Amino acid sequence: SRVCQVTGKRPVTGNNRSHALNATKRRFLPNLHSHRFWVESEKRFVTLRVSAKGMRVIDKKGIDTVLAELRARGEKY
Amino acid sequence: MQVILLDKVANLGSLGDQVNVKAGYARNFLVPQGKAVPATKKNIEFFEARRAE
Amino acid sequence: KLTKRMRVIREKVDATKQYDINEAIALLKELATAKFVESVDVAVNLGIDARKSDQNVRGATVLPHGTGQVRYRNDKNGIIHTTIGKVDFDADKLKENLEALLVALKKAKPTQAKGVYIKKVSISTTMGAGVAVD
RNA sequence: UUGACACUGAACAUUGAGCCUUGAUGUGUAGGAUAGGUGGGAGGCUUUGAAGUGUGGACGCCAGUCUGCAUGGAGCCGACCUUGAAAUACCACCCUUUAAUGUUUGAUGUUCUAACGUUGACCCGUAAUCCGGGUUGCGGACAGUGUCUGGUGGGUAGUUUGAC
RNA sequence: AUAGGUUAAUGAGGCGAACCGGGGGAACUGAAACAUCUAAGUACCCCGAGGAAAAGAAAUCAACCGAGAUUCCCCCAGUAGC
Repeated sequence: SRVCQVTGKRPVTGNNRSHALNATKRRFLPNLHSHRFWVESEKRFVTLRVSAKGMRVIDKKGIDTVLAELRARGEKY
Repeated sequence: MQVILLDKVANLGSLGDQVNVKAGYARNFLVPQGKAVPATKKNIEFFEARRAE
Repeated sequence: KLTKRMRVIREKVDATKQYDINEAIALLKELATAKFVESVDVAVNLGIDARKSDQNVRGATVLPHGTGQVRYRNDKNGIIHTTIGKVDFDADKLKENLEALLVALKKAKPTQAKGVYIKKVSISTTMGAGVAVD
């Protein structure tokens, strides 16, 4: 399932409007990428499927602070 | 991103120089190998006297 | 043939650094250690276009101290080499001198004006140094 | 399917630009003057060792200035006159064009590895050619994927195709 | 050191008329054809919940005078607009 494991992003549907305004249902997929994040506290890498934006949330809050919420929600990796 | 040095590493290291390197370079090479310190508010304060002077 | 003398005088200022005029008026009295009554050669750069004849400023500057009149007109590249008095004049006589040129030109500002006027000021005292202020 | 951005990094070299200080560069007519320009206003210089001048960088509209070690040595000019201005006698701002530097991104080349890929090998979770983890080799910032975007597109879909 | 393995403890599972919140989401039809639009975020599908659920105590309106969370009802008005 295409879900960012730190934010909660997911494929939200939309409309692919043409020039002549033809509404055809489409789908906006998040830019997810499986990445290994080195946790120093556990002195171990943690592979996580996160979004590109989610990476920037990690660079701001701190990997450990982020993982605090994951075990808080049970987003088991 | 904003990162503060921990080691020597050339062209961008002098043990304590805050450099704005590229994200990938910091998060996948400098941080995991301890070559640098995640420059967050407290770490900026943790350097100035503890390991700077 | 620039040698030690003018360079020691240039140790007072920097070509890169922009100081305040309150410093340059006191520093120019220490810049010129010459044995003859000199002055300051200021090359003030305009803030508009000096190619359009409707905007160019030409006239007289008011110097209430005393000389008290200096005729000034624009240049080819767009500057004015208006003197700010002799080097022998004191601090407040020079402080009030540059301010006299300011408001006189600011209220006589031309029609199709596009921005704040004074951008670059090139103060160059006779036997002193290369000073850069705003 | 194309390009931009994101995941996406590092150096090295070459090459555009910007920028710091910068040495140069800039002949109307006049001319001791390769006076750019405005140019304040007549002394610089110096015994923290100079001009003339050999050669040379230099610039070379080839009318020339500047001048790197310099035996030389303690002086080498002026302002000023023939200029619409007065001059590398001292002269800034530093620009038009140059070149160097620190830096800054852009685009190409070459290598590297740490992201990333591995339907390569090996060990373990295990009596499982799944998956995951660990070692290691190979590729490697490509590939691939998300968002935007030009092209193509009867593969597919909704429909039109007048009245007389 | 973890991944993993075993046993104990606690909870969950399923059903259910509609009502409620959310994730998806038609066409017929109307437009006297039809593609914007309408139908309608309706039908239907899936998850979750209670007895009600949802919303809820202003980074709201108003208007330079004041009102003060939300919800439901009757007007405002088939008007202002699209």
